[PDB]
Amino acid sequence: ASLWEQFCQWVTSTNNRIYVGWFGTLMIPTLLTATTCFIIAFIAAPPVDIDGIREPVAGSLLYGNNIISGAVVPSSNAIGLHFYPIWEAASLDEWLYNGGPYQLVVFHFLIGIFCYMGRQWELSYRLGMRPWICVAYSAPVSAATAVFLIYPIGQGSFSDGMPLGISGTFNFMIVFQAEHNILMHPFHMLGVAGVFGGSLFSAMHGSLVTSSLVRETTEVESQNYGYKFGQEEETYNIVAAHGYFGRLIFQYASFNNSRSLHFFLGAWPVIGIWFTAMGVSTMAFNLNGFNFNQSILDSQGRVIGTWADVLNRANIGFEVMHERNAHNFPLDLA
Amino acid sequence: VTYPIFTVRWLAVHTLAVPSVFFVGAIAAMQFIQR
Amino acid sequence: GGRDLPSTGFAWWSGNARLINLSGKLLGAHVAHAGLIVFWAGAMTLFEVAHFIPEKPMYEQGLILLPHIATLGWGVGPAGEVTDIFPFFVVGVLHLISSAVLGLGGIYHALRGPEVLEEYSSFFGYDWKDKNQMTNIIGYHLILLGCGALLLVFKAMFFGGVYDTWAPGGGDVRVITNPTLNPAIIFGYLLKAPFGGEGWIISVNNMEDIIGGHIWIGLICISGGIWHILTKPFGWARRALIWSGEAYLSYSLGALSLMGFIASVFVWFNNTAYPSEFYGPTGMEASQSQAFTFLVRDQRLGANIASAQGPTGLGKYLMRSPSGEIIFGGETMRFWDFRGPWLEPLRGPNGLDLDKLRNDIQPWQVRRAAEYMTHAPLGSLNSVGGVITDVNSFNYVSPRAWLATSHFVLGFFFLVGHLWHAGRARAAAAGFEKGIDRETEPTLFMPDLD
Amino acid sequence: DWRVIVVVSPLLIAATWAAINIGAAAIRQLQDVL
Amino acid sequence: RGWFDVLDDWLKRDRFVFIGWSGLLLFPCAFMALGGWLTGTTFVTSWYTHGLASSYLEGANFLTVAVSSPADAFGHSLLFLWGPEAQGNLTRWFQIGGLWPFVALHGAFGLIGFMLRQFEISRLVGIRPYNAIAFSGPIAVFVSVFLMYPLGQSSWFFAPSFGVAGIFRFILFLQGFHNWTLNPFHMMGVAGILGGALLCAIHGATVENTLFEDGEDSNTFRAFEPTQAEETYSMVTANRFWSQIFGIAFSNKRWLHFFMLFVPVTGLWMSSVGIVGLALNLRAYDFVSQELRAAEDPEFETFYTKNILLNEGMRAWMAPQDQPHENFIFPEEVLPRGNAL
Amino acid sequence: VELTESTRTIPLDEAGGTTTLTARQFTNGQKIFVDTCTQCHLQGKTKTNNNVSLGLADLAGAEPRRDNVLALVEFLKNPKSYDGEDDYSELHPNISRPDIYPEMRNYTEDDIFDVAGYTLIAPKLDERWGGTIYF
Amino acid sequence: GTTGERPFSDIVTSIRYWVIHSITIPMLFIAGWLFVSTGLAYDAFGTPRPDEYFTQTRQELPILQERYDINQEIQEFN
Ligand code: CLA
Ligand code: CLA
Ligand code: CLA
Ligand code: CLA
Ligand SMILES: CC1=C(/C=C/C(C)=C/C=C/C(C)=C/C=C/C=C(C)/C=C/C=C(C)/C=C/C2=C(C)CCCC2(C)C)C(C)(C)CCC1
Ligand SMILES: CC1=C(/C=C/C(C)=C/C=C/C(C)=C/C=C/C=C(C)/C=C/C=C(C)/C=C/C2=C(C)CCCC2(C)C)C(C)(C)CCC1
Ligand SMILES: CC1=C(/C=C/C(C)=C/C=C/C(C)=C/C=C/C=C(C)/C=C/C=C(C)/C=C/C2=C(C)CCCC2(C)C)C(C)(C)CCC1
Ligand SMILES: CCCCCCCCCCCCO[C@@H]1O[C@H](CO)[C@@H](O[C@H]2O[C@H](CO)[C@@H](O)[C@H](O)[C@H]2O)[C@H](O)[C@H]1O
Ligand SMILES: CCCCCCCCCCCCO[C@@H]1O[C@H](CO)[C@@H](O[C@H]2O[C@H](CO)[C@@H](O)[C@H](O)[C@H]2O)[C@H](O)[C@H]1O
Ligand SMILES: [Ca+2]
Ligand SMILES: [Cl-]
Ligand SMILES: [Cl-]
Repeated sequence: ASLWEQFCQWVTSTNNRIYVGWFGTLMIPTLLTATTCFIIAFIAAPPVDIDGIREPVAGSLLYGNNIISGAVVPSSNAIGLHFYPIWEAASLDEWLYNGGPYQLVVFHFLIGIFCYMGRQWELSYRLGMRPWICVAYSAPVSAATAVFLIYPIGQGSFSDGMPLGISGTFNFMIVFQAEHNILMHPFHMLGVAGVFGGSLFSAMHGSLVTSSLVRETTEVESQNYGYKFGQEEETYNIVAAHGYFGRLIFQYASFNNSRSLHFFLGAWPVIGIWFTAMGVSTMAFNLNGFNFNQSILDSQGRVIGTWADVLNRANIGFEVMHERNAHNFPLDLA
Repeated sequence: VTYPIFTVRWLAVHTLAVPSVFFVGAIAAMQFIQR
Repeated sequence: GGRDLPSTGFAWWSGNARLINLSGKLLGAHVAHAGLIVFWAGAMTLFEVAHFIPEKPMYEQGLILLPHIATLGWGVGPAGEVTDIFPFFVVGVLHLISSAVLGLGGIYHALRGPEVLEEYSSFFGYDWKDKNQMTNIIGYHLILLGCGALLLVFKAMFFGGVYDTWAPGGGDVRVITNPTLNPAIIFGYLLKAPFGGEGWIISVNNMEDIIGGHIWIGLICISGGIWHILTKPFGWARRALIWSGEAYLSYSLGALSLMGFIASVFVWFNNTAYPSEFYGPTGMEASQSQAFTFLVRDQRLGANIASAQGPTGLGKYLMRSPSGEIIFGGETMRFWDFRGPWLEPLRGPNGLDLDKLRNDIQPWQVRRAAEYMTHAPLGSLNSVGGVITDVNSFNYVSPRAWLATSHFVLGFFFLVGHLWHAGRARAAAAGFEKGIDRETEPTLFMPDLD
Repeated sequence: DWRVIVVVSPLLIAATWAAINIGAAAIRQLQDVL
Repeated sequence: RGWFDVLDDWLKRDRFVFIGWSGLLLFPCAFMALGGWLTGTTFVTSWYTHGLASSYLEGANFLTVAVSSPADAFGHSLLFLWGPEAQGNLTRWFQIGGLWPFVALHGAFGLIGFMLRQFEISRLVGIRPYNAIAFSGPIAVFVSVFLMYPLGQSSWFFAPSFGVAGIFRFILFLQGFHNWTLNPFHMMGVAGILGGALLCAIHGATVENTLFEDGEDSNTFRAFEPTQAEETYSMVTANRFWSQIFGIAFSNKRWLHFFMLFVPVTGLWMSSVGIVGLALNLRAYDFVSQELRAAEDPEFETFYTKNILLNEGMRAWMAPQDQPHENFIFPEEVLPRGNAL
Repeated sequence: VELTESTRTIPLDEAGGTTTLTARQFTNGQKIFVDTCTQCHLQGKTKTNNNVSLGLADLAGAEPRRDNVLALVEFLKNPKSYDGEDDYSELHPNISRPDIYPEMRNYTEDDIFDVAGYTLIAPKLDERWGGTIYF
Repeated sequence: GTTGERPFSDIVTSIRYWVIHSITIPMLFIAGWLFVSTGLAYDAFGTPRPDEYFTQTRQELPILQERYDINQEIQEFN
């Protein structure tokens, strides 16, 4: 009726090709801003003094990077955790030199992904669905927040956020392992179980459904054409799949309830990723992985090495080389 | 009612559980070794 | 109410959902759980007292509750030396006994007390849709919360004071005689940017501000309590909110997630409400301490630390912040917003002052910097102190690390719980939390997207 | 080695206990299956 | 009835643990591999092969025990208990790392037996054998990593040790010496694994949140029956949701589940190809253009070059302890390191 | 090998003196070291000033030499600069200043003797003792 | 749905199972215990005791170097 009411019905409309919604009213601008700035910076940003030592790092394609080595470089260590929008730079060149694009892209991206999760809830509400797809999506959101915001907060600088690049990601991981022994952190082990097991369960579920497909096609056409979109009947024989799997391992380890099976499929990777996100978020406060360096002594008192000691040697090798000009004092506390 | 006692399932159970309990006893004892 | 799946519709693993409409049983669950909280407070306090070596610093002994009591001004003197161990014991004993009482009451209500309270009393009986009654319970609890804030104020002002790490002559328990009631300061804290150098409310740095803000909080809470006792929700609130038990739970979950995140940040950064005397240095404090320690050492060796340039060309010991302030050099440049009682005496209007650095450094500052540098909040999960590549002989993890990590994790999972319950409350209010109705599946009546 | 004897004797004792408490039914089952 | 048919009947009886013909290979080999790992991690040292304690008996824990690879002196000898090295001496066989090939070979034949079991049970119950095809991925990983990589290298010593920290050591070794993260085949493996986890999560959640109202309980789990003919969740609603949220959506259930098979399996196969490359030191170690520019331009710095520096540090600091048979003596002054660290 | 008497045998004073810790003396010295010294002496280093480590060469280079147990106990009573010119009783923990070092006020002369003996024995069990901070 | 075997819950809730197993299970437990605590495991598997990692003549890691005569190599390592 009223103009505002009409606008409300448009934004919350389920007939839009892309659902907008109220969370979308924030998601779309912030995500577009982040995407445009990211593309521009990745192509053409000038080098960024990430470590705050006047040692600029070239991240963009036009300054000699390929796709693998290119990145949007985290803002300068001199900035620390200070807010550095464009309007606090003396010029655009200064803003670029100090890594302002990283802050712009990251802040907009984070707002965008939280609004994406809210938008998932919103559309589920408009369509009469159950509301918990956004809960599953909260796992990747938690991980991204850990690596882009929480870890820089705990470490005290956005220069210690994950770079927006492939090789930058690897650098982040290697330094992280050198400083926190993330491999020996049980939450990262749970994350590995989450992703290995999620892939395992994806492979099993897909293979068991594909294995039990009901015959509806000929040997020529794709078996995919045996399923018609919106058909009421089941397209595979879950009882045959259960018979096969319960004989592969044993009867009582096999799901015969599709609903319990799909809940398990949702829950395993999501929980694993929640745990690994919390692992990164707590290593942000330097509660690190297990330290068994020199845990085994012989009777005299000489250290007997274990694989943990070899791992520590690798960590030290990474530790002494990283950011080779940035440290003045013996302990890497910052 | 009145099932067999020993089966393939019995053997599968014991083949695992028996050395498992033995090994657990060994590791428990290791918990008290002094250097 | 039923106690199984057929008669409730809830499995055992969601069994507490069976309590949603059994107000007496729900009250019992809450009271017993409160008993659990108070029991942990008392038992952990007694454990910490028993495992307390009172001449060693609190933060060296894995203590998280005793620092809370010490900050309140009980059992400590200047620099945080533990004078009397008895008050800690008393706090623990009182919590333990009261937990016994609370557990007795929670068990009574959960097991034998009336199932529902509405046909027993209008005052205690409630319906989730009864907006006036829900706001009444809000009002009562707001009055209580304001009273607790005023209890903090009364302890700081009339009952021996609180520990002030910024006290002249050394950090000491002191009585706060002039809390800042000026609403400009108090509520301008809420407007400060949550970024480096501003620190939205984490930057509160003097007990006068803390006590004055608590006076304001007490007044706000009590007045809001009265306001909610005497009114009902307005039309806009009624049209905007879901009015159900699970909805109220989800609202509280969101609030708790926010508070958990805030507390983790607060303990990580703030050294006023969390004095380093009891909680150890912040990470920023330890980094700055290392820079100071080597400035002092090298200066004693004869280095002219004002003019010594490092390998990159920046000053090794001193440099400028991006706004020009004189700050410690090295990686600790990121931590130049740090303020601490041991370092501010060497700070001039422009930042670190060369004259003070060259002739005003006291031996106690050197000792404090060495201690803070060597107790940096870095440690392994199995409590091996120092950087992760260090060897096993230093058993230390900062209490700040424990508190910050734990409460960030709890904040995150309570955000997850808020999402879960908010979505469920919406779906249940709209009536599709049990799945899509085949007859009236909404998408079947929608135009195709393309 | 005496260590062998004392490490084996518990295993043997478990064997005889199980035998003396299951043997009637075990021989019943063995005979039934021929 | 011939004796072969009688045996076939007995092997394929419906019992709690199906045996089958494949069981003749699977169960003894799998039991050997598992018991060998358990025995080695509980009792067996790596003192003579690696100079490391690797068993509970020596004081190591779950994270630090391993069946360590054999000594580098043996090259790729299969290290049979009766072989020329151990010569039938069980104690010596344990001490030289004979348990590692024991576990690796018995595990390889156990994996073969398990996939043959997948084929056999699929054939018996009358379904398509796509589970075995999916299992080919883990087999490719095991073959490449535990056999082909050490076979291309100097010896079994450089195979991953069967242990948690042993695997971590192998991972960091491959980063520092091979720059394995830079390898495009590894990146396709990572894409496949993370995509498989994503598909698992998103499919499970989508199904659970588009369920039909088929019962009256808040507990939606018992509104399903395995013999029911109709779909338990709304594919149409799921498709509309994902089309409006993400832009695109599955509309074919069969393609969806084949994709859930396809993604992680292809990831495993691509990563195995990359590992085969690393077996011959055919690495994606460097970008020569950036190396040359950095060598002539001391102001050119990228994340790639920083990672190269990290690898150099790891190699120099790790090699003397990781490769004790080499007797690497790197004096303190030759170790690379940044300032103050 | 065992933690033999020779391993526990350490120089007692500068005039060639020699003492042997008992296993209990060594274990209490280790316990005290881990409790109060490892703070800035992990693995025989000195986190706050690694020019002056606990390595045998640094200990023997001090004035007077501190690689014997009496010199170590004396330093722990009255700490001095490495050339024995500056009084560090305000700057290094010592039993003589319980007012500023309370972490040490409960230690006996036997305890200081034990920790000094451990400081002399630990270097021969660990080649990394007294090395570089990252080493 | 039972493949023929007795259900586990029935077996493990029965008195006879527990009369058997309150003996069998502890005996294997203390058999493994005695395996460790008598020193049998050290000698059987060749694992060094805490005082035998190094000898009064070998202070270095006894890394095997010879391709075929490891028995003599280990003996000279002691
Ligand atoms: C004050 C906070 C609060 C309250 C009152 C509730 C209340 C409720 N929740 Mg809920 N929830 C919360 C927070 C809360 N939740 C948070 C923070 C999360 C995110 C994880 C959730 C996620 C959640 C889900 C997914 C569900 C509920 C459900 C429910 C209802 C029934 C739950 C039940 O019976 O418990 C049963 C208790 C158990 C089954 C035991 C769980 C043990 C957990 C998983 C591990 C504990 C770890 C802990 C840290 C200790 C570590 C132990 C270690 C030593 C090994 C109930 C009304 C159900 C519902 O929706 O009802 C309609 C339901 O499906 N909640
Ligand atoms: C803080 C944790 C907590 C609390 C306070 C409650 C409370 C409650 N639950 Mg519950 N629940 C929980 C966790 C909790 N639950 C978890 C983790 C699960 C998953 C396993 C469940 C699953 C569950 C189900 C399936 C059901 C409940 C139900 C109930 C209610 C009825 C209790 C009852 O009759 O059982 C009786 C139990 C007993 C009589 C055993 C003894 C219990 C007492 C209290 C033990 C106290 C011992 C203590 C040390 C003694 C000190 C006494 C004094 C001297 C201090 C009740 C209010 C029921 C309900 O909803 O009612 C409608 C219901 O059906 N819960
Ligand atoms: C928030 C917690 C809480 C709430 C809302 C209730 C509510 C109720 N209780 Mg319960 N109870 C509790 C905790 C609670 N109880 C605890 C911890 C115990 C163990 C001691 C009990 C033991 C108990 C028994 C045995 C009985 C009840 C009964 C009742 C019902 C009647 C109340 C009444 O009119 O009596 C009168 C109320 C008063 C005379 C007011 C007295 C207020 C207290 C006792 C004085 C202290 C006030 C204090 C200063 C305020 C702050 C508290 C402080 C700790 C911060 C009512 C629904 C009765 C019932 O169910 O009827 C059949 C019943 O028989 N309760
Ligand atoms: C736990 C304590 C508590 C709780 C649960 C409530 C709950 C409620 N109050 Mg409230 N209130 C309280 C304390 C509390 N109050 C106190 C202490 C006071 C005294 C100051 C008041 C004074 C008050 C008034 C005047 C009114 C309420 C009203 C309400 C009802 C609806 C308001 C609403 O939607 O909230 C949410 C708020 C909004 C939807 C407005 C948006 C606010 C901004 C835009 C959100 C941005 C927050 C930001 C992200 C956080 C940054 C922190 C800081 C920097 C600002 C609701 C049931 C309304 C009512 O119906 O009265 C009967 C109402 O008119 N209260
Ligand atoms: C409901 C329910 C539940 C819950 C319950 C609860 C939650 C509870 C509780 C409870 C409680 C919460 C309790 C308590 C208690 C306490 C006590 C009982 C005490 C005491 C005391 C004492 C005795 C002390 C003593 C001492 C002293 C005096 C000092 C010195 C030291 C000592 C310690 C000795 C459940 C889940 C189970 C389930 C069922 C239902
Ligand atoms: C004590 C203290 C202080 C003080 C403080 C204060 C005074 C405070 C406060 C505070 C406050 C006073 C607050 C608040 C808050 C708010 C919130 C948190 C909100 C919100 C919101 C919401 C939640 C909403 C929602 C919604 C929307 C969005 C729309 C639609 C509807 C709804 C409802 C859904 C100081 C710092 C000075 C000092 C220290 C201590
Ligand atoms: C070597 C060898 C062999 C083989 C052997 C065998 C085959 C055996 C075995 C064995 C075995 C087969 C053993 C076992 C074991 C075990 C164990 C050691 C266990 C364990 C466990 C645990 C520790 C668990 C725990 C838990 C968890 C964690 C979860 C839940 C709860 C429970 C408790 C379950 C022969 C002589 C032929 C030849 C030569 C070489
Ligand atoms: C599916 C197939 C599985 C294959 C593996 C199954 C287990 C196979 C184990 C075979 C073990 C071979 O073990 C080998 O036995 C021979 C014969 O006794 C021993 O030989 C020993 O006795 C013989 C005669 O009695 C002497 O000539 C010889 O000098 C002496 O060493 C070897 O020292 C031992 O190494
Ligand atoms: C769970 C199973 C645990 C594994 C087994 C645990 C027991 C370990 C067995 C060690 C037994 C004695 O171990 C010692 O080495 C082997 C055992 O093969 C024997 O070795 C001897 O016999 C073999 C076999 O013919 C020949 O190579 C040769 O004659 C000689 O080496 C030694 O004479 C024995 O002293
Ligand atoms: Ca100390
Ligand atoms: Cl780096
Ligand atoms: Cl530095």
